Amino acid sequence: GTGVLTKSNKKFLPFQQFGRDIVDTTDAVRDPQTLEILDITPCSFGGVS
Amino acid sequence: AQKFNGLTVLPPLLTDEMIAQYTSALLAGTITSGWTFG
Repeated sequence: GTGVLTKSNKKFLPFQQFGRDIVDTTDAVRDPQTLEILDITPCSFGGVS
Repeated sequence: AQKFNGLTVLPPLLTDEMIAQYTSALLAGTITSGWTFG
């Protein structure tokens, strides 16, 4: 995907590699080498008038 | 999913303060001048 990765304040169980919100989109991943949990923020977008 | 996937919510043109000001004007008009300001 595409996004901005930041340090997460979420606590994942050791099994879980990524998470999802109520609308089933991905919003967090576990780095496969360091096991740190990172939040994914979509890159800014919007309309232009 | 701050703005989901291309779905943007737009603000109203009249803010809550501006609507409150219209309501205040309507109340002041009715209370001090009754039916004549309409």
